[PDB]
Amino acid sequence: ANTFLVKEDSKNVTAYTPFATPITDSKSDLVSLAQLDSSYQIADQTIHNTNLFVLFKSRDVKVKYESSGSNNISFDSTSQGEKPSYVVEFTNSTNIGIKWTMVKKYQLDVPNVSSDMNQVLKNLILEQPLTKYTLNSSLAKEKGKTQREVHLGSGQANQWTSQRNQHDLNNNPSPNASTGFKLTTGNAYRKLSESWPIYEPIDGTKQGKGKDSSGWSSTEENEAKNDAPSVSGGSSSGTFNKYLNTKQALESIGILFDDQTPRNVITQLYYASTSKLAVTNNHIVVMGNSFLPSMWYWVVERSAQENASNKPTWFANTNLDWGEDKQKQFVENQLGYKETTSTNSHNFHSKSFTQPAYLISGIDSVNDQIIFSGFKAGSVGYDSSSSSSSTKDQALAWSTTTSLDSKTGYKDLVTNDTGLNGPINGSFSIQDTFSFVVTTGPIKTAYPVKKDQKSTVKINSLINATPLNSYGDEGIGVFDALGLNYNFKSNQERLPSRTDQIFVYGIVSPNELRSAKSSADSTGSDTKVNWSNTQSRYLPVPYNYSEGIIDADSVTTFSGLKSIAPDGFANSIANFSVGLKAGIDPNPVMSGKKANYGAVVLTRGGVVRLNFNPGNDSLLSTTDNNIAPISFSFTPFTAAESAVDLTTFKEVTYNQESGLWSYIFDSSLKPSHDGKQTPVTDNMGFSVITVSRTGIELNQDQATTTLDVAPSALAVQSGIQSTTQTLTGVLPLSEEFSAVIAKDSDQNKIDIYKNNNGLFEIDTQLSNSVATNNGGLAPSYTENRVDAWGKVEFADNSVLQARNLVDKTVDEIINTPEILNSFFRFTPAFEDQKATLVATKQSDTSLSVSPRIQFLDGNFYDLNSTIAGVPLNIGFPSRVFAGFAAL
Ligand SMILES: [K+]
Repeated sequence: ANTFLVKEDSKNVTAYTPFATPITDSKSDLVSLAQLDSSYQIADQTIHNTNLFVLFKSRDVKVKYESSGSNNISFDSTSQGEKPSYVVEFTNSTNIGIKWTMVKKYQLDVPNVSSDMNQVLKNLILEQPLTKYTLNSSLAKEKGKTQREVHLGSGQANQWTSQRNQHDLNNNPSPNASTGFKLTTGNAYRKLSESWPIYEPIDGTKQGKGKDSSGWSSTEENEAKNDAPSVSGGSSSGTFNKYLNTKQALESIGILFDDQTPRNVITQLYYASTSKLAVTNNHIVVMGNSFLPSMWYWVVERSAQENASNKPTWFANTNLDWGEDKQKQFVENQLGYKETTSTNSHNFHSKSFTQPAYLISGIDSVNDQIIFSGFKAGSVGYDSSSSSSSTKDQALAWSTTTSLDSKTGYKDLVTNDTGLNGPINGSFSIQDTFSFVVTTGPIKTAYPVKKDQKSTVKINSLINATPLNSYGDEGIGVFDALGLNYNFKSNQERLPSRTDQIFVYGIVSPNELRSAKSSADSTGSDTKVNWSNTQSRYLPVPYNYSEGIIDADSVTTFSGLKSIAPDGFANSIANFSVGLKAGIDPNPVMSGKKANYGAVVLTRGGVVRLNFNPGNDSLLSTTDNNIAPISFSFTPFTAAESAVDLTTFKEVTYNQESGLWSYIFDSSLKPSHDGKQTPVTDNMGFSVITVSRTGIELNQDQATTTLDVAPSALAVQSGIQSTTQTLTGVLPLSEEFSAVIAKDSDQNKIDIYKNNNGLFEIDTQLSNSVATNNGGLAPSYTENRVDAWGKVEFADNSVLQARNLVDKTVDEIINTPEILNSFFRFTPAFEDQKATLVATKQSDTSLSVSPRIQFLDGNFYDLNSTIAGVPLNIGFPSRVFAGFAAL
């Protein structure tokens, strides 16, 4: 379509011409039209073929989780509350104008819960969501028991040197390795039926109740509410020495409320989960947002009969290729304890599920394939014992960061056994670092349950709110989180985690989508789905988003780590991803081969490129296992891109003519108030980041049918921005020009930005030109002005006699472009704007001509031009020339 769709608010979409004007009566309440009540809002939209697919979700939605029986997750059907999220297909039904009409409507039902699954769900606990205002110190949690305390007890590390071997701990040098972190202080953990609080502790090493939910409601919630009360008033607001109050930051990331109380976790998880949409020839796929963990995603068969309910597939049911199989195992071993003969000791690992949650970046389609990316949300076992048990109320988690004397090559670094089955890092003193070595047997690791616990014990599953597994407030955590563990000897090289800060991506075939649908619909037991064209990557937050890290040496940890993060987040430890988008490269490839395609996604401090081999629709690889997998490239932001508030992402578009992605950030999406309940004042304006491909791409000639270097991208805060206007929309008309529609009060105003060697700058004279449209749909045309149509001066009629063209015929002149171009002189308003003349015979002696002129979008327009079938009626002139012969 020749037009741009703009979400004007939560319900309405309006169609815009390339002249930044609305098509008259295009404005449409998609919610009303989808026959959904006014609690519903548009979450996401996409065009596929010609139709508009819209994902809708409800403010009134209520979900409950009941551990007994077995249809355990369901909607709360008393009051208003049976309000599932829908996807809708609309088609334009006029040839003139835009008249959307509904075609199909698909309901997104709650997930089936298998018996096995319900035994994990029973005791599943979830961290409160990370928020703009969450602090490094808010995240910090107190260190759990050491390796020897769990295994031996009261009985120091002199017993260690010889009792190692009888707990399967042979040659392990780290009796002082953390086994995880206390769940009795810190960010709240809650089960599916409880509700998270509006308060976050400032120092979670001291100030919150963690999972101690009873604790919270009879002591500590009272200290919070008194320290950090909501804005109502007459004003009131107190002191915030202990807790932030983030209710409004919670409202703004999609947490739902009954008055001042968040709804239950499972409800929050369902609302979040229905956030992004992608479409292929057979499927609709819906996945969650990048603010909360999603535990499931929907595959909807477009063939689905009207009033079906469509079912989500659990990710715990979705095995991915993590790159090597050992990468999968790191993750699964740390999910929870095994053998677990025990009694009620059910967690994700103990029941043979895989990683259960992701922080999804987003979701797209290229050619019947689906692309996703995301962060592994942290998940680990915790001891829920209730009697001693040394680990009681502790989470079980440890660094899995590669040892120093590992062979240096992606595969070697990745498969190295360090931390595979249990703890091993912490501090080590011979030129101090956090990582070591790896006589009569190899070094060994094992899970922090002691063998006399074996079957007394109760290890249940939790999920974090970020990509960290391990919150323990020791120094290894900071270096894990910030990509600071480095080796020696070679040209250095950096040591990966396999559990913290793991990015995941892939491309999913339609047969893959088909097993997932089948997994979701499975009778009785859990059936499973393998997605084989995926990878994983250790992707830490840049360390330059902190200050004052002590190395060469009392060590810096999460509770002392100082954030200078500029990207809108208080914290400098947790990664975040947004706005995954694919596109087809316009730059053609050798004629044997199929069109290249990529995706990009934003993370903290850089853009990630995803590279594909088309024509077999796989991740890109090279053969040498040593070089890192070539389907991922990371290019760090400069200062100006890092300055953008990532929490303000509004949308991302791709343009095929230009080969460029445009990320739109709208500051109006900032919460109303701070975590100190102060009003937020920099909520005005917007920012655009433009991402392009870099590098040598696949298949340009015989040299590049294979590659040992991954293609990359580059993001550039492009010069299009504002701290003053309220954005309606950005129309990327061409590489050389973008149009911005904004208000300074109640206006809509059009501004044109022009690209000057890679930097966009506003052009005031073009803006005034484009914006003077006199209420029509396009810029006016004035004879004496170099306006948006340039300027056209016609030759006088006496040119015919001078040039001896009177001897020619009308039809002869009319069939000679070259001659017609000599009847006018054009002056362009921008550098390569083109114009020609269209002729029309008027009589035997005479013709008329009328210019056809190129606009900022690169298209030609003339008298007969339409958009969405509606004539523009731009007033191009026409001029008669006469005195031609009839030979
Ligand atoms: K003009």
